Amino acid sequence: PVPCGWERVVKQRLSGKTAGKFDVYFISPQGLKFRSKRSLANYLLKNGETFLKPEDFNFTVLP
DNA sequence: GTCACTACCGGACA
DNA sequence: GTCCGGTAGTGACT
Repeated sequence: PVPCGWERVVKQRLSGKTAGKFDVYFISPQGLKFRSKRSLANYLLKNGETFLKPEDFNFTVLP
């Protein structure tokens, strides 16, 4: 599927020599756009890790 | 070498 | 944000 919080966009070319071809790109949770597997792989090298802390979870109900 | 194809990314657009 | 084209790379080959 699509990794959590990420978005996948699919498009099809409609004119010119490349009509009918498809373009795919991804949007990260922070809104960074990747048009290629190469630029995304490069980004993932150092940025693919995600961490969690207790403070990220709310166990309380307000008034 | 040519052909067919896939992938990346430049850059036009006002 | 919208959109296509030019180039590089790969691999099979009458």
